[PDB]
Amino acid sequence: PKAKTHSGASKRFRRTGTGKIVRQKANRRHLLEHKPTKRTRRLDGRTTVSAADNSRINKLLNG
Amino acid sequence: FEGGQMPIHMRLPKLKGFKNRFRTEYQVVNVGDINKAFPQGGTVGVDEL
Amino acid sequence: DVRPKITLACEVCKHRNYITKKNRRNDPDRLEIKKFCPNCGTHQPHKES
Amino acid sequence: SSSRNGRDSAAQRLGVKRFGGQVVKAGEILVRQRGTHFHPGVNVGRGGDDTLFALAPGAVEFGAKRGRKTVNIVPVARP
RNA sequence: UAUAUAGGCGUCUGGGGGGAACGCGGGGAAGUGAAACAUCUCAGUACCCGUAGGAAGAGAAAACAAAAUGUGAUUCCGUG
RNA sequence: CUGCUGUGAAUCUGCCGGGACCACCCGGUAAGCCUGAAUACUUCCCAGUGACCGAUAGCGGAUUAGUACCGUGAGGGAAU
RNA sequence: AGCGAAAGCGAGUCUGAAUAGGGCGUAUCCACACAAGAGUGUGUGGUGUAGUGGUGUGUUCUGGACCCGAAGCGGAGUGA
RNA sequence: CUGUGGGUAGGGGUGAAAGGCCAAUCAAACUCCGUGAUAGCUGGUUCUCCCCGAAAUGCAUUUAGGUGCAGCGUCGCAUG
RNA sequence: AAGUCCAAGAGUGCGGCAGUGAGACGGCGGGGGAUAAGCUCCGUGCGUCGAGAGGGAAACAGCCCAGAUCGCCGGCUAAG
RNA sequence: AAAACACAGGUCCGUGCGAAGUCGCAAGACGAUGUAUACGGACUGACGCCUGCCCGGUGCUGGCAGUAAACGGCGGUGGUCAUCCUAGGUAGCGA
RNA sequence: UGCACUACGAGUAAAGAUGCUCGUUACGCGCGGCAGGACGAAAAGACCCCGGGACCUUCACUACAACUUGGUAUUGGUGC
RNA sequence: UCUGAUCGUAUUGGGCCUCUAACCUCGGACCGUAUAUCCGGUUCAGGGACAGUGCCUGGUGGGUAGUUUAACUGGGGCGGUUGCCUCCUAAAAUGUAACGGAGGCGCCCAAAGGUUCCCUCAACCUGGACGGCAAUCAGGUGUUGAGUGUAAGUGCACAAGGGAGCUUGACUGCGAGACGGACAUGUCGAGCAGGGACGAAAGUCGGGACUAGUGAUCCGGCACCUCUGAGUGGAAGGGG
Repeated sequence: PKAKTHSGASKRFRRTGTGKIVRQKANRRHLLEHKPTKRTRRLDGRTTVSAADNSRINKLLNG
Repeated sequence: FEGGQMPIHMRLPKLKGFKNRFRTEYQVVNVGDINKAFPQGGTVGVDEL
Repeated sequence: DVRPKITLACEVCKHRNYITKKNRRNDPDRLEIKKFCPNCGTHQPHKES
Repeated sequence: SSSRNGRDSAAQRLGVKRFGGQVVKAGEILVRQRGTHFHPGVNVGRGGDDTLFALAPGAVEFGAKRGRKTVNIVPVARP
């Protein structure tokens, strides 16, 4: 059978032109009144996945 | 499976934005490669590409 | 409830652009502080909504 | 068979991060502390939580001043 | 019981049951997976009922399509 | 697209569709039917083939084989 | 050929009031200048970018999935 | 009391009620099928040599005899 | 700064494959216990066993000596 | 194998008749070829004793009259629901 | 039913030794008896804990049967 | 037009009363039928638009089914605990366990935040109507023993402690560089730009002396926006 890929993993991680996998950052969807803007600014944009999770993330994405 | 803790694919936010199924995407070509591929002539076209 | 979360809106832009907390048994009326409205680009008097 | 004990917080990793003679880039965290056991010196600022950081590249130099224990930064040479 | 019908009587034509798979229509689980579990999955599966034919079904646009002077019944394959 | 229960239209400036809905354009002409080929399968015969087995294997069954035997029965089931 | 949620633009692009900074991208390397010494850039020139299709092997996915082993669950039948 | 012939069938029967009996079995019979059920559990896993060679820790866990990541092995490439 | 440096078969980064995640005792510093336990929980670029044969402790995983490539009816020694 | 079940006896609830109840998706069946002196369900379990202060009215069967802790109340209080006579299986009676 | 020309004491050892250590005793092979050991045989401990299941209970959750309240279709006419 | 101000005026719901004709009757009589408590038909007698049944809709519902009912733990149970912060344990970097020893938190503040300027406490002694060891006053000692919203610790007399004035930086677009780290989280941050505050200026200000006061993802609200709109233009919906 064709190898199905994950869905929850293809909706949460992306790939760039060179080939790095990127994601978003948590803790930024509610209870935002008591978070200083420096904290939210840190939790913004798209960082790169941890080296410890690159294997699993690649497993899920290519399937 | 992470042993019962929330997995890496279930605790991170889902990405942002929609897909726009009506996207128009082009197969792009650079002027330099046309220059090197068409050294002596011109009259470039889609089939000439 | 004693300190409910409140939002502040620009009085000239009407763009709710600040949320904070405020006691209700200390100032039982609206709070008027002059914050920075980013749409206009100038400190405007915001008001409790 | 009971008590009230058993709770403790986490470890905050509060200590000196760069000792005398280390060459630090500007902004490097030098000392993480609660109050002011160390005090700011030249090219050193105190962060919000009393975290001392370097305001200029150079080497750390712990020294004292008026009964305080300060942390100073020396402008490194370019040989 | 009147109109008549149900019914009765006679006569001709047929059906009935079986069969390994394949078809169509209908009814329809649970083990299991979800590291529990009920939605969900398993699975419209197993099984059951009706009913064929050598195949069956479906078929001749109250269709797609997107401004293309577009394709022009259905079916079944490969892609997508 | 369809299934049950209510309500219930028009016949061509009619009606249906173009993924809520509205207007315009486009497509079609529902509530009637039939229709091969291209596809699925092998109870059973004709031939052949195997970098398949070779008697504890290959069919349960090269031998009284669904036999002996076991069970009230459904059923289980050898060895040579 | 990439960047963006996308419209879109394109060795740039997104954010942004910003020839402000930052992300992501511009195979890489080399030489020279212009800057710098908050960790190096910025330009120039050259250099040239390597994928894909079989097949072996090691993992892994869907399948019983290295082999053996429950108590029990469901369907249809058999038994006074 | 007993012969002969019958009837009641599985979430069902029958019960002067014992969770008794229903073909040597009953807190839900037997058979076949789904089915090679599933098992964080137990057991088993078959020829040789050469080279290297651990861990029994941290964090999280419907988690504590399981597992995920880190730590520690090995192989390859890069650096040195 | 040297040292080792035909090696530690070192370090780091990135990839294939792991296994491990039940430790035990002894020497030091400690908690709990009665400053009991072959008790229990920690720390220790501490050791050994685990996964380690040989010599001593009588026998005697963990103590002392010492890390087994093979052969010899050759020498020197450790602990004792 | 019993102290358990059953039992005859009793009490309550339901059922006015293809009844209630039960088996069936229904049709149908049993109940019952019975009819409230009967049938079903539930408790108790031969037999005996213990044990109501006495009838106006919330009301009831209705023709005024039952009735007993039918409902209080035991209170005056006979007495033993009997003359009159009070909206908790209850200390009536407290034997 | 792993073996076998299968002693005893005191030790040691996974802490209850035919098998190890040091000693003590014992000629080889049988027959009839006893039942103290071989942690004797038998039954993958029923006690206890962990995991799975089953059946039972309920003012656990979620459903369904059954009962039942309504609207409406069968469903109509007269009057007030 | 509606405005008078309620009279006629058309269909129409609800209630009541019935009626027969749908429908119902295991009430009777016949017929099919020789046989027949089946069944159907005809007829009379009763009910009757009720009932029963269909679709829809609420309620009761262990009658029945599918399942859940945590872990740690000096066995299990009972009892306690489970996240975050602060000490000691912890062996002078960091880290370090126990059902080890003590405590706190799930906030509060529109000023207790920003800035400018100024000041110094606690206690003791002296002597003064209430006044007392003790409210206020004066003087003298007083160097940190007072205070610091809130536990503890680290700090802070240069004050971070006490006052007064003005303000909202409890900002917007960012952030080189680091700490902590299985990962997800968590931290600190110079400096640039825009608009401000305070201060003559230098400059400080992206909440509070610091460390607790909190909850991922999914899903779904609300406001704004230049995004997208299933043929087109809108909208719906989606997006940021």
